[PDB]
Amino acid sequence: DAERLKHLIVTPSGAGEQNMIGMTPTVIAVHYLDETEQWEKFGLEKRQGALELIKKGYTQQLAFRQPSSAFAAFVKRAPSTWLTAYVVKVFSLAVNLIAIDSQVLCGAVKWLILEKQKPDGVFQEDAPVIHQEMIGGLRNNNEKDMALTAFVLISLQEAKDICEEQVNSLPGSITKAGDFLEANYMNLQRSYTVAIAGYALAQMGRLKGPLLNKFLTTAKDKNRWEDPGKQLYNVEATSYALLALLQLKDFDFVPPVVRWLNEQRYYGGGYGSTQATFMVFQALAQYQKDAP
Amino acid sequence: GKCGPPPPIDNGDITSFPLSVYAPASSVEYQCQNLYQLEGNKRITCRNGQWSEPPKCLHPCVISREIMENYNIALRWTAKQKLYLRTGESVEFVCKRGYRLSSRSHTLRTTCWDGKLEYPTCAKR
Repeated sequence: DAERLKHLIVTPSGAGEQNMIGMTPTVIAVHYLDETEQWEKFGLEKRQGALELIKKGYTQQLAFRQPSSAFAAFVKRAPSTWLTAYVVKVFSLAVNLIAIDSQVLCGAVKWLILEKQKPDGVFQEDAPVIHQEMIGGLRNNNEKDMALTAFVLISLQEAKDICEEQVNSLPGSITKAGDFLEANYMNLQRSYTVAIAGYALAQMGRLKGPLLNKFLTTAKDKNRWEDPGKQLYNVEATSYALLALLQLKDFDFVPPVVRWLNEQRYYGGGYGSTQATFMVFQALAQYQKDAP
Repeated sequence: GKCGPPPPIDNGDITSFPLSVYAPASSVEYQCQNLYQLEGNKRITCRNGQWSEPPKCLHPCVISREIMENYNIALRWTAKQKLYLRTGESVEFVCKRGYRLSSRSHTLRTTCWDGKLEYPTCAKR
């Protein structure tokens, strides 16, 4: 219910990184309430306000848009692959909530494709974000090439409908990044990477056969993807997994997973909650859209 | 020039029992629910068969510990554990250890208004 998560509505503040941290919960809150149509009980009046906090966050983020179309905490700081990708991820989901300038969104996509993708399909970070707590399970990752490549790939694909026409190179870049994930998927060890790369492949229709089998068998009790350590990482990983399941239309596997996410009684917010918050409510919102 | 029943307001009510008709020059008073703040004239009067403009009841704010943690801030006075803030009431935040007030941030002191509280952000030092 919407009341357990009224704290997600918040004013965005800070520089290029923290501003996105603040913008995160409000964007996904409006997105999830729109989908489950709960503004009626929660309060129809509350929505238009949330909408302008979102517009505010977006406008404030433009201050950190560099001439390259890339983003960093400060204009004088080398642009971040992850942050730019994350802005694409967030703006893409918010285009139907507020007015996003395509030149901004598609500029960032193009920059990722033309500057930060390696010949073998991998996406590379040359200027890590300061606030490492905002990147979720990506933070301390052995399988970092795979994890980061999947993360960027997911952003590119969620920006596809909007940017494909203005960016000829998008489908090519997507395919090449897909090649890398597929070539290395079977050797993944961490469930986090299996879930996020899994979703990235699923969007492409390339999560199948042995890869699909690995994705499904990697889960525990057929209801969660987890690794020893921060629990927020597992919430994030399982959200990615659920979205993969929905992409596969495997509605038989969904119920236990959705149940586990709910039983977590996680309502977003808190330190280092950015990815977990965005992903869990994107995942659950998608579940409502699709079911049954 | 009698008037009908007084208009309703969110999170408030009149101090008297409502009647279906009021005589000219009549008046009634509103008060808001606990922690809600009255804005405008608490009294309304019937002039020429019409009620004067009613007041609003401005929302209190709730201090979110989730938002604070996410913004690397903490309450300055933690034994005096305020949960709600009346509109017009202010709070003092401090940065958590290892962080400093960020460049593009609201002041560490902030005032609740109609349910809206602007939390300051503290960045890695």
